[PDB]
Amino acid sequence: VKELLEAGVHFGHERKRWNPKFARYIYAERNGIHIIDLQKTMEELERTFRFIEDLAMRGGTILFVGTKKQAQDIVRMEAERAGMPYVNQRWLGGMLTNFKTISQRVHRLEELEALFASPEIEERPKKEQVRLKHELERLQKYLSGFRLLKRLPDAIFVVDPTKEAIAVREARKLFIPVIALADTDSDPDLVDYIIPGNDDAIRSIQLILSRAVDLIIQAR
Amino acid sequence: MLTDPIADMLTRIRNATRVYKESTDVPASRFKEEILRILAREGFIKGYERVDVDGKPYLRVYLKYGPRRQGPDPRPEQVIHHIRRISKPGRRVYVGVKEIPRVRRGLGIAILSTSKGVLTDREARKLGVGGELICEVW
RNA sequence: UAGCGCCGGCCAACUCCGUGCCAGCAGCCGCGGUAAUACGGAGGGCGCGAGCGUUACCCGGAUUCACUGGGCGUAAAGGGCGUGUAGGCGGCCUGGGGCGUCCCAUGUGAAAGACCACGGCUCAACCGUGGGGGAGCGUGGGAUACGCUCAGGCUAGACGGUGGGAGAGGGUGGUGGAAUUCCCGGAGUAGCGGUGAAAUGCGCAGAUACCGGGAGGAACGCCGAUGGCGAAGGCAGCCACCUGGUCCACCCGUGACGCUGAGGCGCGAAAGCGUGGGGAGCAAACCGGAUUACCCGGGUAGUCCACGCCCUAAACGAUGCGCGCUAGGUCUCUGGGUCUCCUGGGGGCCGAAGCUAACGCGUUAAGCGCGCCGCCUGGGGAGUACGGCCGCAAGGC
Repeated sequence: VKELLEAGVHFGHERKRWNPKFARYIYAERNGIHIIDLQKTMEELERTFRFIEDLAMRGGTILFVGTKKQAQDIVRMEAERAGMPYVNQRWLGGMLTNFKTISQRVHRLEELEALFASPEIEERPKKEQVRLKHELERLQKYLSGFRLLKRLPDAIFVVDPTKEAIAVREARKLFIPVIALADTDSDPDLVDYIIPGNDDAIRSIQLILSRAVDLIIQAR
Repeated sequence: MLTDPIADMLTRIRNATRVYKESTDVPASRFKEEILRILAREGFIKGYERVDVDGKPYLRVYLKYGPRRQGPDPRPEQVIHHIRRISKPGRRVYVGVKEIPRVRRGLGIAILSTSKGVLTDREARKLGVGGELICEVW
């Protein structure tokens, strides 16, 4: 503790939303809000960091999945400040279970960006140029970061396991361990290595991701 | 009203097991505690103890599960898959030594209320006595 | 001496001719109207073989009467609802009996048949000799865990007390206003009323609008609710009396006094009916009009009351009652406390686990269990016929 407490980590959601399965991480109720027991957070954080460091030193890759409004920038910066791929714009149905199909899209994106830097575009009247440019824009919007996956990742990092339940489900299907910064309204069962904390309040997200990325960098 | 205590206890155990609780409470009785000790010996429950609840005697039962499973539905495998009550009020079932059932080729247990105390199927066969057939667990 | 059945799928065996919904085959599905592996005949093949088919009957397949081994929200199936007799079932702790229950010995369980072993017909069928097994019931002894019984205790079920609460729960009298329709007046002029548009109809005996007085019957506008009460059917003005059910609090008294319930008894919307009242409005039947070659104008029983019958429904939550366990979120009605909240009871909407053919249900289960009751066994024929019981009858079981 003493790092998380001032970061607003132990501030959850209202009593309208909390999940019964998550009661094992709830400390007490104040002013009609749920307070996450920061001690249990500490042991869980220790365990998950041990797992992360072991995986990193093994040479595995982690896929970061944060598709909230606020977590986008932080996830992008943290993944970019590592070799780890990331998805922050939108999770397309079948990024993992249908990895083969999306690999085709990745190849299309790379060949397109290569093509626009080539002297054979003097043909192809400018309307086709516009169409291809728009296609490239869409691809680089969605498939950025996802390009760094040469194959299925060894783990996954989800910010909100409920906002991104689809990614969690897919990770379950393929026996990929799930690491999540779960909160009050989350299901602990679908997450193997769980950090009980706040998934809102940018401060907390930044703190956790920064610490994790530092541990990953150190463990290379 | 409550017509069958032992059936009630079995149902409570089953219901608590199916939701992966760490503990369940049942009203205290000698017969119930005997059944509980028999169950505990065979390693179907973690353990039990006599507690006091609001000035009434209760028995707290500790449930045992397997390891957390891989992939979708990671809920642990149950230790008590199936627990039926054989001899019910309104139809009592009695069996001789020659008619003690073998449950799941010996992978389960049948609990008998014999003249020489509450025994399993194996103990009943070894001692060579029969009695009321209570329940089968596997 | 080698025959008999079959060759579309069940179910192992495929081609050529005759055929053209004809002759015919068929256990089921069905095949046949000119290119039939389904009909008839050939060749070939399959199965059995001194036999092969067919018909009749029983068992199985049929978990399709389900004890092993079913089901009732929508597939057939929860009684219209209560109270309750017989019966079935039944909390916690000790003690006596050993009726059920379990065990041991023993008598019986004839012979033949079934099983095992060994033998005689050259084998086998057949037979012989031994050995067990055997549901059940006597008889003697042993055990007391669970049922039973008896004796003594306990409060967790149930009932009572005390202090409060809400409510269209029911019965009996009394009376408040707004309509509607008539009667008696005053003024009033030509229509009123009605429809998709109209007609019938009323009005010069002065209608309809409107003012005042009187009579009579029926029903309670806003509040009003996705609300409340009741076991159902049902229950809305207000006042008072006599009563039924129910919730919370204090844990104060009792010691298991409980659950269900075949018959019985009682209640039972609306519509009918008998004997008397009442009749404003609406309105079966009925008298009229008219158009789309239902709708408007009138009107009888009836709807209203007292007593006595009738006992039927989509009488529905299409879900019998009682008790226990299994995440929560949200909106309401009503209590209590230390009053952002805890704690009970009732009514809705989402939804864990779970269940289901699915729709969906989900702490007001259609989930997990226990006890008792009532029903279901393909569709019609048919809720029909006969017989019985109940009604004045229509009709009901």
